Amino acid sequence: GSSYVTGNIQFHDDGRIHGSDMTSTLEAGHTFDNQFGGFTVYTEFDGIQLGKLETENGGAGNTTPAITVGGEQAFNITDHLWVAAGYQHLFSAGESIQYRPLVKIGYNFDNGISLSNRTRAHIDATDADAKTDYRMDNRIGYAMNEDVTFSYNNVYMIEAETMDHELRATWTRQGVQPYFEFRSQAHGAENAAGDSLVNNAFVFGASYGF
Amino acid sequence: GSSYVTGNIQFHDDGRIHGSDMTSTLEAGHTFDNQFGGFTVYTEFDGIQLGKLETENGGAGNTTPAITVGGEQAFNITDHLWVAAGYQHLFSAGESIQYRPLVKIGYNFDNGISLSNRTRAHIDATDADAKTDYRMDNRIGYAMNEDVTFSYNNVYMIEAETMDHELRATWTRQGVQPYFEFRSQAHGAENAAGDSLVNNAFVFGASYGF
Ligand SMILES: CCCCCCCCOCCOCCOCCOCCO
Ligand SMILES: CCCCCCCCOCCOCCOCCOCCO
Ligand SMILES: CCCCCCCCOCCOCCOCCOCCO
Ligand SMILES: CCCCCCCCOCCOCCOCCOCCO
Ligand code: NA
Repeated sequence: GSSYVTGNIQFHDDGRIHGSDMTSTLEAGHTFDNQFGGFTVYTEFDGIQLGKLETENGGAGNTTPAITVGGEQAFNITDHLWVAAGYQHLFSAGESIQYRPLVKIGYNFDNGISLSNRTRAHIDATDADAKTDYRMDNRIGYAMNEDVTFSYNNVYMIEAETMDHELRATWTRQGVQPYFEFRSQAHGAENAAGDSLVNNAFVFGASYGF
Repeated sequence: GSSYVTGNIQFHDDGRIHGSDMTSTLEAGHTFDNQFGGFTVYTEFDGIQLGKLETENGGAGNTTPAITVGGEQAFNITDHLWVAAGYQHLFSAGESIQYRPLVKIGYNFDNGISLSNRTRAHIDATDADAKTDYRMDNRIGYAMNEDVTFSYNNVYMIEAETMDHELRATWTRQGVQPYFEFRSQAHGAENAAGDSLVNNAFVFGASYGF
């Protein structure tokens, strides 16, 4: 068994999709051990607003944070080919926002390359009765040595047709493992006037396993 | 050298002062050891809204969280008597709210009783030019054994004449140390119509030092 915390600070060069120029995401979870692999539970506070509100021209303004609670069970198919299934639930301001079942598959090469997909349904639980969307996170990671891992993660929303590029460098030292990440977000998103909501985030973060 | 995280979930029976029926406060910091003692830098997210929004009758409604960054130097004067001093900056949504210089004093007894005071000034940093108030935290704590520690903490604002009460039990197990706390807050606070704003909260939290 093991617990873990992770989180970050995000500086946004536009900030409208987040509603603020500075946000934070924090997450804490625990992996119970069974023989299939691990069963992990977790909670994520997403979208905490720190910086100047962005309220005009498509900005989201003063939001309430995205609270996720989630469980996931992973399975090793081979020693290097694994899959998982799990469920996330999205709450916000005391309400159910979405049902989010998810599935994952990935493969880990000996040379330090690893590949993985997460496909996550976004099923509205609110009255807006919105169309179900599907988030895909496709990630390639390179652990060049035991001291640094590099990663590119593509975020794609199938229906909205929006795309995020995420590039990360992680100092995988013993103990707290800080990381820097550049996110090029919201490619495809537009405001009412048809202007681009593209956002660049500089992200400073850290993870710790115990 | 030591790092630490702490955090809680707060369930409120009147969530008006918080704007919400459920909130969280979260905190992380590190202590560097020097000659005088511990120098600790930290950040706190106070007031993350998780529950149904309270907007009527003086409720704060959709707030932005209270962000503290701070630094404190502690001095072990005797093996039992310590003092500390430092500075906290409070901002919210990209705007400095208060300058918060602070001092601390406490005594730890061998029988496991400990007493402490923190006095923190609340200097208005906005254009409102509000009279500087002073916050006292007067805590008594008892470590009955290595498993459970109880504490009482009185919170008092000198000028506003408001008072909080904090009763806490902490499971000091090895690893993540969870805690229950009952809070009765905002004694002396009134909305515009003169009604008491008193809030009672059930608080579940956890901490980890490393
Ligand atoms: C009990 C609720 C748990 C929800 C998530 C756990 C959060 C624990 O970390 C608190 C961090 O305090 C905020 C400072 O942000 C720093 C960003 O870097 C990541 C911290 O590991
Ligand atoms: C139609 C647009 C959909 C976007 C797909 C772009 C994918 C580019 O990302 C590169 C990294 O992808 C890693 C591989 O994806 C998962 C492979 O895992 C399978 C291993 O068995
Ligand atoms: C606790 C904030 C400072 C970080 C730890 C260093 C000081 C440890 O000794 C202080 C003794 O207790 C006084 C703390 O009063 C409550 C602090 O609440 C945290 C947010 O400011
Ligand atoms: C003289 C009557 C004035 C009472 C109204 C204001 C009360 C504010 O003071 C609260 C202090 O009460 C002591 C709290 O006990 C905490 C024990 O630990 C303190 C160790 O320093
Ligand atoms: Na808000």
